[PDB]
Amino acid sequence: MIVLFVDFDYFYAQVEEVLNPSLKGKPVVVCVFSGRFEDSGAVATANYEARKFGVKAGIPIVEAKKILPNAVYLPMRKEVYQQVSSRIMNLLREYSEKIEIASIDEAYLDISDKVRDYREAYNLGLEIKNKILEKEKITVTVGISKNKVFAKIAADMAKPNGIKVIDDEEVKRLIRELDIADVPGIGNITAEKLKKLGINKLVDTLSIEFDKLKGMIGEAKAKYLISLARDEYNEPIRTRVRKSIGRIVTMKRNSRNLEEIKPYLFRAIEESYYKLDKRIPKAIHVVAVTEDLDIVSRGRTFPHGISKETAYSESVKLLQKILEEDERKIRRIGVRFSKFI
DNA sequence: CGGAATCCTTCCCCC
DNA sequence: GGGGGAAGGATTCC
Ligand SMILES: Nc1nc2c(ncn2[C@H]2C[C@H](O)[C@@H](COP(=O)(O)OP(=O)(O)OP(=O)(O)O)O2)c(=O)[nH]1
Ligand SMILES: [Ca+2]
Ligand SMILES: [Ca+2]
Repeated sequence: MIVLFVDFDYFYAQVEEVLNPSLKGKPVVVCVFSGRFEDSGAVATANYEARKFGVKAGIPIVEAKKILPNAVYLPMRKEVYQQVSSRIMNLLREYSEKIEIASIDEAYLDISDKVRDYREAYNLGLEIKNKILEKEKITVTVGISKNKVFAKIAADMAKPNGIKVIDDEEVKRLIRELDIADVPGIGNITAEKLKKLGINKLVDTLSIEFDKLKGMIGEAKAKYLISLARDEYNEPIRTRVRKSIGRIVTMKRNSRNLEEIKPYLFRAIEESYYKLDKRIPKAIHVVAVTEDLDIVSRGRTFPHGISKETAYSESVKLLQKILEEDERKIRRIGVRFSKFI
C-alpha cells in the first residue's frame, strides 16, 4: 500500500504569478473584498514573499496592508484557478486511475499498481512535479507514505516545492514524536479537548479507555485517532463528488429588514443556480451569519427537486423563520443546495 | 471572506 | 429498544 499526495503551492497567488510573471519575486496577496468599507475582506492566500512577514489566509486585508503596504493585492478569481486546477488533475490521472481529488489543490494517488517501492515512488514524484512544472508552470509539493494521512503530513513537512517520503519505520517514530494537533482532522477545539485528557501525541490515545475518548471527541474521531496510532489506518483512495453547492454574500449594512436582505439572498440563489448546471437539488438551506459572527441556518427537504421559482419563495420563508427565531442583526446571508437527484 | 464535508446531538415517527 | 430519517449546529479544511 503506497500513497502519493500532491499539494500545489500557494495556489491562488501562484496562478496569479503564472498569468503575470512580472509579479514573480514580489509579495502577492490574493484577496476576498467583502465590499463594506475600502479593503474590508480577508486574505485568501499569499505567496511566500508575503507570507514570511505574517501575511496569510484568514487575516483581514486591512491588517495585511499595515504589514506590507506595498505588496500586490489581487482580488480572488476562483473560476480561473478552478480551470487551471482541473487541467492539472488531468495530468495526474495518467499516473493512476485510483485518484481522489480532495480540494482545489490537493489530490491523492494510489500508485501501488504502478510503482514497486519507495525508491520508485520518489522518482514518480519528480516525474510528476516536473510534468506539472513543464506543462502548467506550477510548483507542487509531493508527500509519500503508506496511507493518506501520512502522505499529507509528509507534504506539510516538505513544503514548498518539496518532495518527501515517510517510510514505515518513520511512521512509527512520528506516532510517538508528532504533536497530535498536527494530525489532519484535529483543529483547535479537538487539540484542547485532548490536552485535558493528557493526550499530546498520537500514541497517548492508547492510554485511554475508548469510551472516555469517544465521549469527549466523538466516536468517529476516536476510531480515526486510535487506528492511526496503531499503524492500522488504511482508508482507500476514492473519487468523491459534490454533495452540495451554495453561495454566501456579505451585505453593505447589517440588517433585520426583510426587504433589505432579500436582494442579496436572491443574488446568492441566482449564482448557486448557475453553479448547479444540470444538477437538481431536493434540499435548500438558508444560512445567516449574525452580527457577532454566529451562524444560524434553516432548511427544508422536498420530496421532489427544487425549481428556481420554488427556491426563491421557500428561501424567503426560511429567512423569515431565522428573523423570528433569532434576535440579532444579519451580517452575511446565503443559500446552500443539496441532495441532488 | 468564502466554500464545503462530515460528524454529532436532538428530535421525531413508529414497529 | 432501536431503525430511520431530518434538522440544526460543531468542527474542520482549504
Ligand atoms: N477564501 C479563502 N481561500 C482559502 C483559504 N485557505 C485556503 N484557501 C484557498 C486558496 C489557497 O491558495 C488554496 C489552497 O489552500 P492551502 O491551505 O493549501 O494554501 P496554500 O495555497 O498557500 O498552500 P501552501 O502552504 O503553499 O502549500 O485554497 C481561506 O481561508 N480563505
Ligand atoms: Ca496549495
Ligand atoms: Ca495544524
